[PDB]
Amino acid sequence: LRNRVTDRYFRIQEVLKHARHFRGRKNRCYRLAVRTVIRAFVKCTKARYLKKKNMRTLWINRITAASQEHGLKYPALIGNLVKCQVELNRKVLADLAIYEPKTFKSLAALASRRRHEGFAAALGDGKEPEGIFSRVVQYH
Amino acid sequence: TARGTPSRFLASVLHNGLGRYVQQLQRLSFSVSRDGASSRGAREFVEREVIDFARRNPGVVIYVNSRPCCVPRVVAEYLNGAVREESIHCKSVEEISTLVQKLADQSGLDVIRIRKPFHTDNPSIQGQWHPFTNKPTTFRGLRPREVQ
Amino acid sequence: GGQWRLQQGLAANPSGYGPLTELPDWSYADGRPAPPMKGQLRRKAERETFARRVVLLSQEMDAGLQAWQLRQQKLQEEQRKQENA
Amino acid sequence: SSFSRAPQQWATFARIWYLLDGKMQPPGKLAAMASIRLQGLHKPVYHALSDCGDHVVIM
Amino acid sequence: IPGRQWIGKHRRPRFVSLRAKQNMIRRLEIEAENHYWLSMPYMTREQERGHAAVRRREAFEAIKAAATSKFPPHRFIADQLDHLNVTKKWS
Amino acid sequence: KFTRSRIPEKVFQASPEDHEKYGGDPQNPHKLHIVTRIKSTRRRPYWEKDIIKMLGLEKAHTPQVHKNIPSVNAKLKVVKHLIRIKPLKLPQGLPAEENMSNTCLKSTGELVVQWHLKPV
Amino acid sequence: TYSPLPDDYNCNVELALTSDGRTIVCYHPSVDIPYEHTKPIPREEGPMIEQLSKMFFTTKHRWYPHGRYHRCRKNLNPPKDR
Amino acid sequence: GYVPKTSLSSPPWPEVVLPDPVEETRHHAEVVKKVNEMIVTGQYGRLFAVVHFASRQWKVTSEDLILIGNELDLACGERIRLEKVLLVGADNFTLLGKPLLGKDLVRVEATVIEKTESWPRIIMRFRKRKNFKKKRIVTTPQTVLRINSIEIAPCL
Ligand SMILES: [Mg+2]
Repeated sequence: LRNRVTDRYFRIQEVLKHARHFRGRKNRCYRLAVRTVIRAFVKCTKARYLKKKNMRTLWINRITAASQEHGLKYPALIGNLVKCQVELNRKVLADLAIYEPKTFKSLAALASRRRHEGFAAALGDGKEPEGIFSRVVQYH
Repeated sequence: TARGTPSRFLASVLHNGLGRYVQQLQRLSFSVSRDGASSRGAREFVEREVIDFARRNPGVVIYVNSRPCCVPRVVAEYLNGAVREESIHCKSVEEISTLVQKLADQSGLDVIRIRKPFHTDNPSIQGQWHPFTNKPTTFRGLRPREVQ
Repeated sequence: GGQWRLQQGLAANPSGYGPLTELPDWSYADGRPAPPMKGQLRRKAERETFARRVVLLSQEMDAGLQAWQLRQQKLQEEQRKQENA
Repeated sequence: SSFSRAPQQWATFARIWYLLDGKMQPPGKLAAMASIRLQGLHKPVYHALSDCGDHVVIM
Repeated sequence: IPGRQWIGKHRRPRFVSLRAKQNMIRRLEIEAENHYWLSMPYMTREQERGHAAVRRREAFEAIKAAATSKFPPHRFIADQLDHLNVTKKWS
Repeated sequence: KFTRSRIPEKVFQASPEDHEKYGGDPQNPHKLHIVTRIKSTRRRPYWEKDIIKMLGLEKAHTPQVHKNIPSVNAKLKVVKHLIRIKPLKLPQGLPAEENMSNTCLKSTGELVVQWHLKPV
Repeated sequence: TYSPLPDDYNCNVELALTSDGRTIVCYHPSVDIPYEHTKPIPREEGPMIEQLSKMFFTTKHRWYPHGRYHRCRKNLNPPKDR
Repeated sequence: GYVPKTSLSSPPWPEVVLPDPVEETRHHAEVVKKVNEMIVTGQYGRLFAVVHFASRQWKVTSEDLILIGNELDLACGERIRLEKVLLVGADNFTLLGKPLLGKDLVRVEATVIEKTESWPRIIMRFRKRKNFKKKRIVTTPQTVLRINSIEIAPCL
């Protein structure tokens, strides 16, 4: 054996330090550990697409929960906060509902005033002057 | 991964930005070989830019030890007692000058996973939601199906 | 909700053009302006090579119309400078 | 606001008892109303791990 | 369904919702506008002849000149002698 | 077999009803298209995967000025199901070399040559 | 007469635009609980797990213990926030 | 054009009368002047703001911390005025822009505390039966801002 491997101990511990919190022999035996440490790393990067998915689904379920307290549905709140050019995203709107429920009651009041201004413009077809909260601000 | 590695919350040391900004390095400690190719860039860092560095922040007290080592180390000690010992082994002069400026900018808190990207200590101003916000009160406190 | 923004003339994405993603995110507290964002330098350079392409392609048409407006006159006096002698 | 730490936490995650009269009502429109309230899906503090379900009493 | 639900003689039936009808219709209205704007050209085919031939020919010449300028790079004595610096010591 | 498709010239002869629905002029038509790809080149034949590379529409939702000439229009007629064609309207004129660095293409299809981010 | 929400439970919301039409000013002072809307203050393993399941409205499964593996995998010094 | 009262003759939603726009703008001037007097006299206490910093929106109060995932080419300690405030609220009023509040009205300050890197964060690719296995470890650079003050000015 001219040169055989003298540092094979440290190549095993590169993998086995990630497996210390496993079950069974996956935390000890190297042959069983690499098929799970690799699989624990692929799931770690495929769940960067699911954290952003499961946070937005959580924010939608926390805006839908709080908009129902004021009688609004979720598409009646997001759809009419856009129309008032109030570009708040789902993270803040779900964190306004928990920590500032007076401001969230004002955003539910505003998104329902614009909704009623959208119906009153739609039942009165033909040229009518616009609503007060329905006037867009133009940028040039 | 994140279930293997510890985690912490985003904090500062002593509310580092409220009153004044306190530089969080105390010491840098360079071991630099006099004869040795591994510390070729580390000798050029001490010759050129450690004097420009030791004037840019006079709170950091820098010790160049200059002993016969094979691997040159830099031992950054911080204000909360933490020690981050890193190696500058076979690095060019432009690669140690950013490695040391990275050591100056950061605080002594661990580089483990930070849970939330923010830290409010008074998160609520109008009063945090409980189930009895957004619920109207009945007359006399009468619960449903209660006659008197 | 981006089919409403397309009727107002805004971008369908609020992260497109407009005051939200083209103004500077920050400034110095004394009031000196920040150095411009790398995504604003990359967008303004990509908008210039679009406007350079509008200037280039419009002139290639207008110079290409005048060349045909001269070749259809040079065809014409060839018809009349042989009708003699 | 202005509560202590421990009574603020108790007030937010307290469980509430809802009455829901079921006379002449379809059982699926009562089930949608109950299973929102049983999950905690009507609270803005909702999480699937926080265990914030309420008590629904259908008569 | 006997074998492989979506292939073969007996497949499971798939049906068209209001989603799939409205998704094809709003793609059919982008298409009808496409046929409108392609129906009115600025030039006829005889006016456009050679109107960008001087720019197309110079475009290829700069690809052709980049192709026939492939050659090894210059080799400096200051790259060969800088490897002497690996044994640069202090005193 | 599945071949390429010759679309007849009748399809691209606009009716006078069509000039009222979309705001185009038959006399004095527009000069520059704004081509934007809105469908993928995957599950499309190779003669459409290459035309999209010829027009520069490799990225979806990225606009591209192309001339309104019957040779560019012959390439747009192949891949018209993949793209969205709109006219580049110019309220102010084409930008000078002083107004070159302050332009913006809006979602209406117009290229404003002075672009502040201040309201009216 | 008009109120976009029934201003009865949380706060009295009043919406307003400024004269430029560029900011929306919302005024919402907190509503108080009236005095007439209040009340005066009034002055074995088997059977024990059935006794707590009836007490806290959980199932029987969370009162049985866990092994030493799950007991010492638990972070006993967890990170605190706020 | 009269319909008798069945269940489907009328719509099920209540007929909401929208108030007259000549009396609403007069009422809007009363509400704006009420809140503006609360800014002059100092009726507010703690303010919070929603700031569109780097790519997202941070609900921001005073004396808090923000962690952004990019280098801000700043020195540690430099006070920074965060523009693009798009909602400012108090216990008794909130102001929310269309889509931003003016720079004349709000001034959100922020220091820079630390310019760290992230925790070493793995990118591993794998496909079964194909000998396809890649591993890559990236540390994205980060910065930490401490918001010092959310000032408000009576410009309404
Ligand atoms: Mg089968």
